[PDB]
Amino acid sequence: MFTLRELPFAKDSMGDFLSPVAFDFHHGKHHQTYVNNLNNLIKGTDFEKSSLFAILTKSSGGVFNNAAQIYNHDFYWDCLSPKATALSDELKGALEKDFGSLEKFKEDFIKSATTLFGSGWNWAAYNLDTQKIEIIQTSNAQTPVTDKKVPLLVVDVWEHAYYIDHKNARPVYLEKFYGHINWHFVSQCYEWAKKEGLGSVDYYINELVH
Amino acid sequence: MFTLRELPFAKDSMGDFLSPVAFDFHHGKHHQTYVNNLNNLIKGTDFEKSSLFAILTKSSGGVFNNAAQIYNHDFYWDCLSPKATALSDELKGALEKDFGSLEKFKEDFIKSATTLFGSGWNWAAYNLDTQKIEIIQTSNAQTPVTDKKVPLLVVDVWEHAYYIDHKNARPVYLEKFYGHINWHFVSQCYEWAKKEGLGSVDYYINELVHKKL
Ligand SMILES: [Fe+3]
Ligand SMILES: [Fe+3]
Repeated sequence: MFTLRELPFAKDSMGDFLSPVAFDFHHGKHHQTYVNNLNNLIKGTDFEKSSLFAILTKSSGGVFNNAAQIYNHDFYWDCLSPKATALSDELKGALEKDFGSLEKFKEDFIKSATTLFGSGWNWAAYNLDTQKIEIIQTSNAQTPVTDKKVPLLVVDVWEHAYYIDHKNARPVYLEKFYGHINWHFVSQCYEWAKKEGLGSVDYYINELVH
Repeated sequence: MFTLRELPFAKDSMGDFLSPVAFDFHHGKHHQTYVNNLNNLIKGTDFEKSSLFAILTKSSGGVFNNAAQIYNHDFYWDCLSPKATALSDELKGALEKDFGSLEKFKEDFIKSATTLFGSGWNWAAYNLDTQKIEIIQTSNAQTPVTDKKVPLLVVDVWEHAYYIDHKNARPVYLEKFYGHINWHFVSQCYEWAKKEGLGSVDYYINELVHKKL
């Protein structure tokens, strides 16, 4: 049984992007609800004492939906920062190699998050076999982790993530999101994806959050 | 070449269920956008001069997403009424038969609409082979029509359909929706589903909603 993580920044620290109320609802209610739903669903089952990483990579159905949503949001929050941070030279190099330039990566990342139809998530994930960074869009609760890929960056595109401050204007929301990307954290994720592979995710969930 | 349908009621007629602003965005922007997207996507293609029913039942990809979303919303708007209207004796009989009672149908319909995960629609559709009314949930833009079934009632559960007035409280939104069901329209759909089958859908789209001028 898990507990909702603390937001890694103050609710009023990103006024050009999300408002305190947006956070109250997204984190305080939606995220909270996924935590409570998982706890209630695993009670008396094979996962009642399993780690989130365990449940995430092994479960399915509702248990998965909730487990994954808890992970996706936790990851999403860490991808955000009040103030801009710099990219590690390795991440920068990797992005320019796999995308041509940082500007092209942005363009590709945003366009992909713009066209994702219905509820979902838009990721930048490290492929272990290809050793390349891919821009992947997943629907509803899915996450690249179940495809053996390591999340480096993600933006929530479920409408509840931006309707309060932006209504239907997802593009504006995306542009504001990009400006607040916690490159420092994206850099960490990359470095460890290369060193521990999918194991870095395990560590993240268990040693960095839950 | 399509144009956004007129809302079948006043934007301020839906009490605490849907507010005028909610309508400005849902109909005025989301629905409007699917119309504009489809028009732009078919320009210069095989579907350029096709009817919505045609495109809806034959296309796929983005063309389908937009085509279906146009239909789904059109249908959704007609399922709403400033005040709940009456059920035809046939529809009532049919619902009691396939669900036990109206109250049980409500219970089942609402529960199915409540658990549908992610974006989607919650329908009550007539099965032509079984001649039974089924409660079906579809994801994103899908609609029973592609499974040869006739929509009788639907509720939009994409979050944009209720976030403005209800935020995350889909259940409250669903309970309010139910109180505004245009049974008169649901009855029409049923009668014609039995008489013209999937053809009633064709007529609905081409003849009474998107009649070119
Ligand atoms: Fe979310
Ligand atoms: Fe809608």
